Amino acid sequence: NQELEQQLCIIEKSPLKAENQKLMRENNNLQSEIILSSENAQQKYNLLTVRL
Amino acid sequence: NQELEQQLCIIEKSLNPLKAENQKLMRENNNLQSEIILSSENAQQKYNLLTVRL
Amino acid sequence: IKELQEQLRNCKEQVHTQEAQLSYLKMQVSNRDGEINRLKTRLDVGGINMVKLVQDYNYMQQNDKIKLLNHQIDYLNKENTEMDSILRSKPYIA
Amino acid sequence: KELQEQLRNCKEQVHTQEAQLSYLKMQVSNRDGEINRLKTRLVKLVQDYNYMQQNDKIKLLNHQIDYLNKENTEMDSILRSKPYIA
Repeated sequence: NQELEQQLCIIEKSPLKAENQKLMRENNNLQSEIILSSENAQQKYNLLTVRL
Repeated sequence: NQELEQQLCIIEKSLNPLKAENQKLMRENNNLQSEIILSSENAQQKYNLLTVRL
Repeated sequence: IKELQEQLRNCKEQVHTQEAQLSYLKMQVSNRDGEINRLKTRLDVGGINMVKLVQDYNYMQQNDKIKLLNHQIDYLNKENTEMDSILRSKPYIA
Repeated sequence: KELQEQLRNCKEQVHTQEAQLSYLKMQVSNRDGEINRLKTRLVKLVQDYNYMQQNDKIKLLNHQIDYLNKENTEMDSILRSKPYIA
């Protein structure tokens, strides 16, 4: 029972939740990047359309 | 020991599966959003041809 | 103008080698899809890999703990050092 | 004569194709890295040999917390009495 508490503390004081919480941030960034390349490209080519 | 197991039982039956599903789907989104950026690269691929004439 | 045909004959080669690679890459795109869901399916079944994630997580977390406590050492060590530096001889003798 | 234009279209097509290959080398290579990320999510001995050695450095560090230091308890008593010069 003691050996188990010794390993349980590995989580209590620092996994899946950690990746989850990062993903909750990481995908806001990937989402931002798809926007900032998709909509941003649209503006870049609104400019190329006019420029060309 | 039963309680040590119960803490794990709670974690494994009700928390980890949510995190597992959420990270799974968020990994699908991370993968997909790494892709999708690749689709914005497809927008870029179009752009890259427009830039030929520039 | 003759020489243009020769260069065209050369240009047409790649063209052919690119056609081959383009096919390859498209196929590889399918293989990447063929690697990734696949990994999603594996997650849909289980594994995750929960154990590996815990142990690798722990590795970096312990490393962050050594840094946090090292911070605590510089803090305590210097607060005590300076307090002693003053205080032990503050009156010098008195 | 018109061969100049023939050559031109093929070359432009070649370069377009090169670009397409490069675009895909990238889309594909990125997929590798995207998947490598998952390979990295989905030697026990080292995990035990650091964790356990990280664990031990921390325990040593906890003893350093006491030498480097816990003396601050003792130091406040001196922080209280050495100012008695005033």
